[PDB]
Amino acid sequence: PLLTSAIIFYLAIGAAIFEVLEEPHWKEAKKNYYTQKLHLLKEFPCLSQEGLDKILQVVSDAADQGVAITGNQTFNNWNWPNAMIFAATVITTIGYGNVAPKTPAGRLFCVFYGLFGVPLCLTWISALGKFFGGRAKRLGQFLTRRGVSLRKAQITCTAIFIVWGVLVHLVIPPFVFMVTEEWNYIEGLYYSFITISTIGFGDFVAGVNPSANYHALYRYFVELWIYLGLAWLSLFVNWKVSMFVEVHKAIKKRR
Amino acid sequence: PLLTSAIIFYLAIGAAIFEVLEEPHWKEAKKNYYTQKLHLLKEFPCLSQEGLDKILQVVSDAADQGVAITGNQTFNNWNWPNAMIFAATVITTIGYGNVAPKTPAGRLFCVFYGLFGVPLCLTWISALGKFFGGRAKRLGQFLTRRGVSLRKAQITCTAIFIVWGVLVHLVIPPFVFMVTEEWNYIEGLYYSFITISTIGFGDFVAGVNPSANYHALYRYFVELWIYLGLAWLSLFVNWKVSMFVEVHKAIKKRR
Ligand SMILES: [K+]
Ligand SMILES: [K+]
Ligand SMILES: [K+]
Ligand SMILES: [K+]
Ligand SMILES: [K+]
Repeated sequence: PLLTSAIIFYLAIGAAIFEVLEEPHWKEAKKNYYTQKLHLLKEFPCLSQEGLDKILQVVSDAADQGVAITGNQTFNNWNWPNAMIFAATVITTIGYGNVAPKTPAGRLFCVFYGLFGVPLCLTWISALGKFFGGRAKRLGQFLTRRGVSLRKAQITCTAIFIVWGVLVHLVIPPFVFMVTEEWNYIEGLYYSFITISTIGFGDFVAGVNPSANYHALYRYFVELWIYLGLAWLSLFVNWKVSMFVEVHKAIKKRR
Repeated sequence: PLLTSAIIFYLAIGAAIFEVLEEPHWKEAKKNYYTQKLHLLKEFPCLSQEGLDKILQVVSDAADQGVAITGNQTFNNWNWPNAMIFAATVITTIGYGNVAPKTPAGRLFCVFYGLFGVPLCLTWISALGKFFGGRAKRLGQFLTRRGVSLRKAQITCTAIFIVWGVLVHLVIPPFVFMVTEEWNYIEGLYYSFITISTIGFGDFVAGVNPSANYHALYRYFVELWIYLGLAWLSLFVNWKVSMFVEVHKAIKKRR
């Protein structure tokens, strides 16, 4: 009852701030959509309203079948490269949703695929995490022996690790995405945080743009960066779990 | 090491089976799209190709800003009811993506909102899990004392727990969704699993349809069911960690 009574208000205030940060933009977007609707109607008096509804229905009929509304459909295709990373988005609980199964045969295969892969992959990432943590800790302790160990040395190593993670996964990438994707900084940072926390809305996906000249290995570099980010996330979350025991001990000292 | 090769083979075979399962349907979908695309121009020779491209462009502008392509647009609105459940999907790492921020001011608020809420919510769910597990094991041990305790009573109680979870979260819900949402069974089961594992593609959301006569509490009942499912998931994953620690020794019994 101590947590729910705070998270209820957390959701309330989140909604209260989102409703004012976003609603003006949504209203102006709807108004512009309807204005351009009527102005396309007046541009083609030859085209009737009840035909515009048919065109809209056709466009929405296959925008949820997989084919993109505009341009070519090479990046949302179902061939080997796209599928090998759709599998990854499935088994890392990210689930962007730009490509998803649309057949009763596949929709049922994806269930067992997730049920058998997600628990496996969440261990592989933890294994990578513990291995890299062992390497970092042995290097740090060797260099601390070459120096002097300190009661605050663990503070130094932990802070170095945390700042390494923050730099590599929230402050450096947005510039790479400014360069190769032509997003501004806020978009790149927002997308990086969304992807790292396995939220994955699916409005910003890296390496999928018909109007782009990506290098042949850009997508796989993105995927590898995502995997390393998830591994560091596992390491830091276990470290913070243990440091929470530490601080719940140290609090009684203050009493 | 040992896990990475298995993961790579898993990704390869998953990509193969997905490509063979989905590619025919995807190809026929886009072929039908292009067929009706030309059929529209056939219906309106008065309409031109470039007019069609401008219409498609205007429509593709909508799906980005958030305004829906067709029909009534109340369920994707940004008022209080939608905003509360959007904050929920943000702080449970589900992230459907049917509604998302589109302003640089909000896109940056969502980052700090997630960073401060997701670690909080992942504890509240663990708290609910541990509390319900305490209550359930308490009742089970009381009723086992009233009867007789057994060396395999853990098997009984744990299997009862697991079947309770599976039933209430993957086998019963699809019928409720058959009734109130008019999906078939495979869609409902797929959606239930993909929501329980915090994947959340965002093609099936329960409670958003302009052509619906939902009851005023349907959406919040769905959200509460989702939260209880996540709590049971926490309980079961902790149980799995414990039983796996157990079997890592129990294997030597077979040796
Ligand atoms: K997730
Ligand atoms: K997710
Ligand atoms: K999504
Ligand atoms: K998602
Ligand atoms: K989506």
